[PDB]
Amino acid sequence: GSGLPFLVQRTVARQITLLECVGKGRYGEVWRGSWQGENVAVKIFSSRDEKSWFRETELYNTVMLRHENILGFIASDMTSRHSSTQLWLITHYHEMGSLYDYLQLTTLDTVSCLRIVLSIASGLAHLHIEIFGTQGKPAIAHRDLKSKNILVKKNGQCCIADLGLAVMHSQSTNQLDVGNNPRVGTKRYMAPEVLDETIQVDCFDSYKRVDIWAFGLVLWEVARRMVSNGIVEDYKPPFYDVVPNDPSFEDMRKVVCVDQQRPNIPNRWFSDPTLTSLAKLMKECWYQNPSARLTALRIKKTLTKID
Ligand SMILES: COc1cc(-c2nc3ccc(C(=O)NCCCN(C)C)cc3n2C2CCC2)cc(OC)c1OC
Repeated sequence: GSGLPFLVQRTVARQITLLECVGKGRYGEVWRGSWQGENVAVKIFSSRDEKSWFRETELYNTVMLRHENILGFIASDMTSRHSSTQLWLITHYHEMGSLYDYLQLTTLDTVSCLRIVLSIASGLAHLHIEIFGTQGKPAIAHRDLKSKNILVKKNGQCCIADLGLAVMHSQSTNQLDVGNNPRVGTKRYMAPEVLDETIQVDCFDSYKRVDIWAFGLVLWEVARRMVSNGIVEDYKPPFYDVVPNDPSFEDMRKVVCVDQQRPNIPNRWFSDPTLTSLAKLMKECWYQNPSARLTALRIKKTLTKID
């Protein structure tokens, strides 16, 4: 699969030392660990998210998922630390952390903004594309794409993380694993058809289009932090002004379904050719009609032409 052979995976988990706790949330904890003096990221799952640990483990072990813009899987184990049994996911360590946190610490210029959003689009296209053959992969929809689930590399590229809610489709299998309620991700980023539960739960391409909606929101988050003529916006989450923290489903439905509202475009973006192009791009990710939204490959192409 994507990481070490399973025999090595078990020995690796035992050979890891946990050094520093860099993240904690409802998902559990993330640690900087060390394997033979090399940094690794270790996510220790909460009981609430144990099923996501299992789903992500089986995905990465059974699908060859190696791509510069997807978080690099190393191993998964149910191991003991300090006499407690724990669910570990071990990946490449990205010292910069999440795009969410990174955007609050610094600003971007044209080159670094485009590098971020193109690398996300490239990772998303690779997830979404079904590749046939013995070394191919099922199509994968992420279902919780957002800035907290994107990591930043030292070179300014990003990679998409956290495949615990992902759904997969092969020409072979017919029954998607939609898993009952479609409202599984983060409410602030949910597409209208998820919020109002009209999404065709049996149609795999419906889930790709939900990802595209969320990507447009991430594009907006990032573009706010690109400086033009010494001007930048502060970091804010999508819809931060029109809904409260931890917004309810009903909060989101009124904004996105009834009123058909979208994040506001700052006026100054139309003084800059890159931000003007990005504004147009994100609007093509947010159409109410899911089938009108651009594909990840079309977004990737457009971003490549902007530079
Ligand atoms: C091993 O599995 C995972 C690991 C990571 C992950 N690696 C990380 C590596 C470093 C850091 C992190 O802050 N260093 C300190 C630098 C702080 N700067 C914000 C300035 C934070 C990391 N994090 C998450 C982001 C919140 C905690 C994220 C995952 O899903 C989003 C994940 O699950 C697949």
